[PDB]
Amino acid sequence: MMTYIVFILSIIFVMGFVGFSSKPSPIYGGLGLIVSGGVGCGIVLNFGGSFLGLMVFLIYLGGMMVVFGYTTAMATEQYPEVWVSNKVVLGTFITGLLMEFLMVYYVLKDKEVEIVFKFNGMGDWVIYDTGDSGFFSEEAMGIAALYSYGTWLVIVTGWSLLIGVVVIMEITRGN
Amino acid sequence: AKTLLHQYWDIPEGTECHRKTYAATSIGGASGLVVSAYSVALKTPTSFLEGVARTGRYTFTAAAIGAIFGLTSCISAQVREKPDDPLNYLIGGCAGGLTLGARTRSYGIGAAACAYMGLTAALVKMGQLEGWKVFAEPKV
Amino acid sequence: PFFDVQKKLGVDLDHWMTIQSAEQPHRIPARCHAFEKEWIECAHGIGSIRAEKECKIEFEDFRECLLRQKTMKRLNAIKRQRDKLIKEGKYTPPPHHSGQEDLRP
Amino acid sequence: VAAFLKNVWAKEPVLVASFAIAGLAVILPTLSPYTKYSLMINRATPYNYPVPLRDDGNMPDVPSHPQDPQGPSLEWLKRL
Amino acid sequence: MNLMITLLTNFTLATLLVTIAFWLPQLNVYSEKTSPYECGFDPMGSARLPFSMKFFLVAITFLLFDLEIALLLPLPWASQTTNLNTMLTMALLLIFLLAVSLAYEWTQKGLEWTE
Amino acid sequence: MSLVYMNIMMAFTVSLTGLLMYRSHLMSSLLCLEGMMLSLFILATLMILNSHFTLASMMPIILLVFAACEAALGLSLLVMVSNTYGTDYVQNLNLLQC
Amino acid sequence: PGIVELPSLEDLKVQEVKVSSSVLKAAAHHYGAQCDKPNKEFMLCRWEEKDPRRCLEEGKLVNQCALEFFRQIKRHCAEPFTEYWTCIDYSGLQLFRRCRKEQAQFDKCVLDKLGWVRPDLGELSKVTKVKTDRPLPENPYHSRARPEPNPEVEGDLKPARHGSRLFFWTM
Amino acid sequence: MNPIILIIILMTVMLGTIIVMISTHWLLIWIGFEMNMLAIIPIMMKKHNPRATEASTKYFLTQSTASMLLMMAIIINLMFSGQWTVMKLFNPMASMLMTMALAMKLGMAPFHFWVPEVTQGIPLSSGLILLTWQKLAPMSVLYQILPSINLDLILTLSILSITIGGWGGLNQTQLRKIMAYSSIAHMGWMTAVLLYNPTMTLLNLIIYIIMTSTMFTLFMANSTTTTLSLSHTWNKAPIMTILVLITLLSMGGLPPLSGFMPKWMIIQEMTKNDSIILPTLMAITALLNLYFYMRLTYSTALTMFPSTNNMKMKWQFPTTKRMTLLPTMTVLSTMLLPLTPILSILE
Amino acid sequence: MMTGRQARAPLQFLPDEARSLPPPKLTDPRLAYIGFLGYCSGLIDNAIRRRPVLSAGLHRQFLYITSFVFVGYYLLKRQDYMYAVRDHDMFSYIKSHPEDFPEKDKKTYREVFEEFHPVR
Amino acid sequence: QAEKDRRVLQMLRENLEEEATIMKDVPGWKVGESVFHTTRWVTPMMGELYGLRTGEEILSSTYGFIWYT
Ligand SMILES: CCCCCCCCCCCCCCCCCC(=O)OC[C@H](COP(=O)([O-])OCC[N+](C)(C)C)OC(=O)CCCCCCCCCCCCCCCCC
Ligand SMILES: CCCCCCCCCCCCCCCCCC(=O)OC[C@H](COP(=O)(O)OCCN)OC(=O)CCCCCCCCCCCCCCCCC
Ligand SMILES: CCCCCCCCCCCCCCCCCC(=O)OC[C@H](COP(=O)(O)OCCN)OC(=O)CCCCCCCCCCCCCCCCC
Ligand SMILES: CCCCCCCCCCCCCCCCCC(=O)OC[C@H](COP(=O)(O)OCCN)OC(=O)CCCCCCCCCCCCCCCCC
Repeated sequence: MMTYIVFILSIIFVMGFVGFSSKPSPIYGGLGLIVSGGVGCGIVLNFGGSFLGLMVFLIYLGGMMVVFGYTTAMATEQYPEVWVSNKVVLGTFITGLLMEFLMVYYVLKDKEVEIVFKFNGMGDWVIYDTGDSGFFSEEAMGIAALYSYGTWLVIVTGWSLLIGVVVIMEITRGN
Repeated sequence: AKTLLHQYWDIPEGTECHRKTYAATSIGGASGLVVSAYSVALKTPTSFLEGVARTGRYTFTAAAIGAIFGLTSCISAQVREKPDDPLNYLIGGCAGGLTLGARTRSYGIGAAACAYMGLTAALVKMGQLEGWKVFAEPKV
Repeated sequence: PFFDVQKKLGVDLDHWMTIQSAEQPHRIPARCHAFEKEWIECAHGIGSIRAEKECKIEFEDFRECLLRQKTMKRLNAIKRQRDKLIKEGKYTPPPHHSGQEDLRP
Repeated sequence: VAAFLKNVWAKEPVLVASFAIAGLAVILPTLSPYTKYSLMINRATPYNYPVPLRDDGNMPDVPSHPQDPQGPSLEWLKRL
Repeated sequence: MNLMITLLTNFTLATLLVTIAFWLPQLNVYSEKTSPYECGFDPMGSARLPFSMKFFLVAITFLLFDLEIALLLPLPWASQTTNLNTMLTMALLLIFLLAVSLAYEWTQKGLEWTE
Repeated sequence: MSLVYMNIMMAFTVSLTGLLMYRSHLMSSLLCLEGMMLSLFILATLMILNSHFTLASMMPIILLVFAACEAALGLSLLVMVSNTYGTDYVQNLNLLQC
Repeated sequence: PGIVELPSLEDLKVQEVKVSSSVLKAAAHHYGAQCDKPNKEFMLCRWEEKDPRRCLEEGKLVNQCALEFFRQIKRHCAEPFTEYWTCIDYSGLQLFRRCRKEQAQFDKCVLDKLGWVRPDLGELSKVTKVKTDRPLPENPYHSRARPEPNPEVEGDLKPARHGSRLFFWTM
Repeated sequence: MNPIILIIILMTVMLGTIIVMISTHWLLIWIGFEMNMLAIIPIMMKKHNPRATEASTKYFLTQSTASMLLMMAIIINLMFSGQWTVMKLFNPMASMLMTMALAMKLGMAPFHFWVPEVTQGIPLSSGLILLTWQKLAPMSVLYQILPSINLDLILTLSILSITIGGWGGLNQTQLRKIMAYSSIAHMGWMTAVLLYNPTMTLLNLIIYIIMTSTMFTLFMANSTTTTLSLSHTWNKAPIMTILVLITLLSMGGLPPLSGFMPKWMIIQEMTKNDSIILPTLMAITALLNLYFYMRLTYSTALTMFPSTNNMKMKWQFPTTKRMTLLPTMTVLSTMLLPLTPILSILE
Repeated sequence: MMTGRQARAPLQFLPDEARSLPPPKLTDPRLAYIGFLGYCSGLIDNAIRRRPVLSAGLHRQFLYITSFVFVGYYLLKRQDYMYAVRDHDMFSYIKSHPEDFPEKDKKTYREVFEEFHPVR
Repeated sequence: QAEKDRRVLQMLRENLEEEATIMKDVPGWKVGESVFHTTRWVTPMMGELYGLRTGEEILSSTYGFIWYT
């Protein structure tokens, strides 16, 4: 069953999304989002985008670390809930996992499912291309074309980031 | 909710009372379910039992109104031999208004609901007869 | 309102990333470059109302190239029939489909 | 401006060094004559296949063989 | 194929060194050894209290700066493009905007710690 | 379509219904926002890498940048809240009801 | 739709160049110089037809010419080419700069015995012209007839009849 | 706030709205929306009081959810179309998600909950900037995707917004909540006629912007926040009472004022397409907006409410505020009916 | 509506076809009404700042009515151009498709039949 | 390029000849029917080639490069 490797990684992806979207406590939500980011970078690395996966992994690890510092600082409780300390959190986690595995079982039986779009049941390895790409990877040249072509995108993004820095300075002032 | 209205409207008037009453009951139950869902969303009940009691009360009230309206309209259409006549729908709307007054345990609400829902049901039958459009497909 | 500043001043801002048939780096073609080129050349200047029913064949072929729904359906049917014949024991796989196949080079 | 430069070099030399490096990196590529060398070095690297053209009958600039004297040569890159 | 094998091997070698460290020796657990350590005296309050941070502004600045320098990471590959003047101008503009944002943070006393 | 598309869309819907029902904590909603952003990023790059649209590879990473352009902003909208009240509960944000 | 047309297994049968990748890389430049015309004709046909089923004979000619090239190498300069491709094949990255002495021996032997000259830097990447007799495909994309465009606007812009004609307004 | 930083932030807001208006790429639309939200957040945090923090938090959460839905619909359209041209969409689910996102961005009911609370928790300058300028980009995006919106969904949203705004405007004494509910009702009025002829939508947008700006600027000049100070304004300057009376009579859709300009012609576009029930219901519901406008005029100008003793000192100090373009804006909002065919320039 | 018409040459206030139309006269009643709007704006500007409304700032009122007349004249030019475009497009489409707009006979009242409903 | 062209044509012909043997009793089936309305050559998809082969060749082909060290 090694041909469904991306499908298994996506199953772990939705599992982690169910794990942190039930909102037990932001520490374990951060752990679930770290796991989800890892399997997501694995998925996009399996599709060939190694640079994009490594970049999103690094960015979300840094963001989740700053988040963890914030929740240790500010959003804390005397008795944090791991997953089973609250009935509603454990309940919604259980139904999320149950719905995910029900969808897995249904798509693994007749190889077809209808949830609002229509989806197949075969592994994604069919939709790959059969030819080679020469002496370059397409994603690397595509992101490297940001400076040679996307001047407007670079300008508006740099202005947005500078304005964001100014906004962060202005909001947390107090007077 | 498109299939429920189409299921209610393709049955001939004054022919089968039970299927029309069941379709109207389903329409009323769907509307009451929407109303009770919004009620328990915006105004949080104090307990789960109170919330499910309110949901059941709203759904039962709307289902009773719809069932009595459909039964009275079909009975009037069979008794008068006038299937394409809005007065049967007016009678059914007033019967539903009396049902709403009985469920709310008041008389003035029953009379006002009779009048306004009878006018609304007569207007609905009028629009179905004349082919009026409420959400008009743009053509010009 | 859509104040079309870009064609008024002749300044290209985001017309190069709009479609996959544009000037790509190192002339790298998309997997459905021909279908999108045919659909764009069919529906150029005739309006969307006419293009929704006059160039529907090219757009349907392009949508089939994008998502491969019918190819997946055909492959699923073939695989299901093959597995059913294997299960009934009425079919034997050919030697070139089992591994000992001796490809061209 | 000599007094300000001496004061800021005595107080914070790191910012002075950073600004000097930044100023050189900004104003230097517009002065050096070797940027066009980078331009044709990057343009002379064959990523894609040189797809041939059909011989209609009047093409004097393109050769029929790669060893023909006509065509863009890179003896300058070998020399540099 | 090899990367998950290496990951599983290292994970197995790590996780085997605790079950060896757990089930091997002689254990003696009472309700005085496993108390939280606060230099011989029992602590005041819990360790789950709000730990009021000071460098929140620099944390948000790092949140922006990590990805705003991650935009600068394809600059090696961007040296291989035919259009070079535009790439050089855009890269210099990006790092100049980074420097302007850092200087604005520095001048407005944004890097200093609160209280 | 395929299968991984279905799984990523299911993850997006899971994070959406996680976001829309709050649990008296702002950081959890911010984590849900980051999760939906991650799911959108993954779906976009999956489609782009499948369809060989190379010039759109500038799209997702740039997209990821604007994630912080709200996400870090959300943290800056929390500290004043955590200076107004001792905690960050969403039930304390009901002064604008009159 | 229509049934996809595929050539039979007898049509694809050809004696392939059954050598390793390092063997091809070691004699890449002389193969590019000597057998240039049939490869150029085949790749022009490939770029002009957009169909592998309509370029089979040119691929057969390319295989025949490459096999003749390797046969001509094998008759005269077997052992220096053997040493050169072995030295290329040893390296993991198949670097050209690690095997300069065996390379110089190989082109010296093949220039003295066969009169073959290695091209200089950037010569093999040149774009050339090809004399071919096959007709151009008048429609290679298999496009159907394009729809007729909408008529354009022409004529003098006369003033509006009785103004705006909007309720009681006269202009 | 430093004036340089304020000018830079306002220019960033304008640049974001312009980027949404003039771009031909969906990613640029989303980038402009994000820049607009990021640069419009600190305008509401101008005075640094807690109510600004609640208003900013609620606005940020709603706008972030709307932006997520917009990007999901953009990605689905990319999947089903393989391009980025800002035009009609090729998936009904993407059209539904974009309509929901733009309804949340416009504050249209049943996504109207944040509008009165955000409007009440922020000053009058940020409130005017929000309720006038921030309602330009989503209307342009709705203008661009005209052959894609489901008719039933947008019409249900319009009638729901009109009814909910008309019902909600009755039970308010704060002026900002009244303006927010009026904005919701006008939002429903503009999106009711969008699929038939968007020139009427642009006309209604221009008229609504002019009247809302006039009312907000009069509120600046009188320095009023509640109904009681607006009543008290008759002692300081009766000309302001005359101006707010004629303006509130204009916004009630009463001829021969310019507020009868959009609505009437909106009806003129619904009867040509054989829809007679909906404009009648919409006018009957706009009678409620006219009702609380009449209540405001009764409190402010037509009756002489009691004042205090300290206002005597305010008789010795004339107004020195920068009432920018106020007479021109009042004249435009009141006496623009006989120039009705001017709207032909909006085609 | 005419958006495709404003597709080849966008962001033009008055195209090259707008100059073949007669410009509005300086004594246009709409232009006089817009000048009166400017005069009313000047009166309100004098009134809201506690100035004598008929004497204070005659230059201000003159600039008010001048700017109003300027903008109103250009807007009226654009409106006339747009209405001419509408009429021209309608007549061109009527001429281009004769089968979709067939002529109808004009029956005299001696042939047509009208039902009579008495009032009594 | 010539070797790849002959290889993919051989694989497509081999998959076509064994499709008729597998599907002969099914009703309404057409052997070798295209899914595109045009007769232009399209690039074969990985599912069209390796659809009737063992999993080792699948993992060597569509995942061999990415998983290679
Ligand atoms: C002051 C209090 C009392 C006020 C009473 C006012 C009048 C009462 C009736 C008004 C009905 C609404 C206007 C109808 C105009 C019809 C014009 C027309 O062409 O009709 C033919 C058109 C015909 O449709 P069509 O023209 O689209 O279709 C083509 C024609 N056929 C049908 C042959 C294919 O009629 C309609 O479209 C429907 C008309 C009935 C509308 C019912 C909904 C409104 C109900 C009344 C609400 C009144 C206000 C209540 C609140 C008051 C304040 C508290
Ligand atoms: C509950 C807490 C957690 C408990 C479990 C912890 C497990 C270990 C966690 C630490 C390791 C995390 C690894 C995350 C992914 C890293 C990807 C990587 O290392 O990629 C390297 C390399 C990229 O190189 P590339 O350019 O693709 O080369 C191809 C051309 N030769 O890639 C390659 O060359 C490709 C090699 C094969 C790749 C297969 C696809 C990815 C496999 C991912 C496995 C699962 C990762 C889970 C991470 C969880 C993190 C919390
Ligand atoms: C155009 C050139 C390129 C410009 C863009 C690229 C820049 C690259 C480097 C980026 C630097 C980022 C950070 C800059 C911060 C500057 C503002 C600042 O913090 O000034 C404070 C400092 C005095 O220190 P103090 O106030 O005590 O600081 C608090 C704790 N130390 O104040 C100072 O020490 C004075 C700082 C300003 C004066 C510096 C003068 C340097 C001169 C170098 C040689 C000539 C270079 C000519 C080029 C033009 C320079 C303007
Ligand atoms: C189809 C698409 C059509 C698009 C048309 C676009 C037209 C141009 C853009 C119009 C949109 C609104 C622009 C202005 C937004 C609000 C600006 C604002 O609030 O400025 C604040 C400023 C404060 O002044 P002050 O009293 O000194 O300060 C108090 C302390 N905070 O000042 C004020 O509070 C006073 C008000 C200043 C601005 C008033 C004039 C501009 C806005 C109304 C429009 C006037 C008519 C011109 C445009 C017609 C078409 C809309």
